[PDB]
Amino acid sequence: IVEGSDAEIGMSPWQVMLFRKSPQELLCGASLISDRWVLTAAHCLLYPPWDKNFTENDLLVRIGKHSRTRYERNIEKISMLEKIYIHPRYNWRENLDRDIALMKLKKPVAFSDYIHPVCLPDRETAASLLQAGYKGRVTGWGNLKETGQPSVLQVVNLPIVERPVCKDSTRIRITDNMFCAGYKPDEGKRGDACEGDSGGPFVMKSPFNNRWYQMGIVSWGEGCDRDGKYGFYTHVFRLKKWIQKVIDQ
Amino acid sequence: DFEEIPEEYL
Amino acid sequence: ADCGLRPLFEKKSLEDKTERELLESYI
Ligand SMILES: CCNC(=O)CN[C@@H](C(=O)N1CC[C@H]1C(=O)NCc1ccc(C(=N)N)cc1)C1CCCCC1
Ligand SMILES: *[C@@H]1O[C@H](CO)[C@@H](O)[C@H](O)[C@H]1NC(C)=O
Ligand code: NA
Ligand code: NA
Repeated sequence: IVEGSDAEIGMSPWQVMLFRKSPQELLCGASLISDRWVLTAAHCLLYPPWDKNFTENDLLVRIGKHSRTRYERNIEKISMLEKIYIHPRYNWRENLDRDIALMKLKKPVAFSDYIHPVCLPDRETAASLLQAGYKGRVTGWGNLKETGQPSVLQVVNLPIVERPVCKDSTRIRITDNMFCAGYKPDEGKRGDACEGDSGGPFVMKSPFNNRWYQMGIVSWGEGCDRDGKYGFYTHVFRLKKWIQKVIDQ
Repeated sequence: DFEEIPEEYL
Repeated sequence: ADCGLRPLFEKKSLEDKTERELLESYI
């Protein structure tokens, strides 16, 4: 996260760290959607251009974290993966279309003050909140700059940008399975997700029922926090039917 | 620069 | 489900520092 702030304790209790067993490092962000299911970006697990192809046994999910590096004894819970599920039509070749993956935990995670699942939007929640100008929140332990590493979880609030403005900011082809967010150069305010933030959630707080909904997944960008550029997110509601199918097994 | 995690998690 | 309600915030009726910024954007 570039131009964000340190998160408050328990501010994002669905925040998940995808952790590589060897070498011991940060792989990606992710989110807790139930006691047994974790949502991430498919590119965190499968990305042939960079020789990325992780199997269940290659990583761990670390839930309830705040500090990036320290083992948070009596706070975080570390879980092993039973099974990975990548969207069958995930497009890593061109534009990261349908950049979504589900991960089943070996054992259910126990909820606490620091561990709690985020809601997934229904059709109406998605229609009422996914509007240009409406702000969402992105969290992660990713790069503080495009070319620093934070001590604690970072947070940034960013407005959803109009589809023509997203389309006009890049040469990459944009689909209905993605949206873009961030400030324009005229707005003054800054902020963006960056490398290491991938797979993390873009959330919004419903003004109707006061619950937090995950509307997006950190997917891609071209650089980080560049003027006239925007961060791209997987549109969660557009792929909810695949999500429901995998969970219903 | 990541702190060692308990052996129990493999 | 108790999804999206944070034990340290919504469950205690405490607001985080920037959530009002999100609400104010929902014009
Ligand atoms: C760090 C700078 N990296 C890039 O520009 C790579 N840029 C490529 C890219 O983002 N990705 C391929 C796998 C994924 C990735 O690296 N995600 C991390 C990331 C990067 C930027 C942002 C953002 N600014 N919101 C968020 C997440 C994209 C280049 C344009 C075609 C689609 C892929
Ligand atoms: C990824 O790895 C698995 C084996 O671990 C393999 O079956 C698959 O063909 C590999 N590559 C892609 C692009 O899925
Ligand atoms: Na374009
Ligand atoms: Na920008």
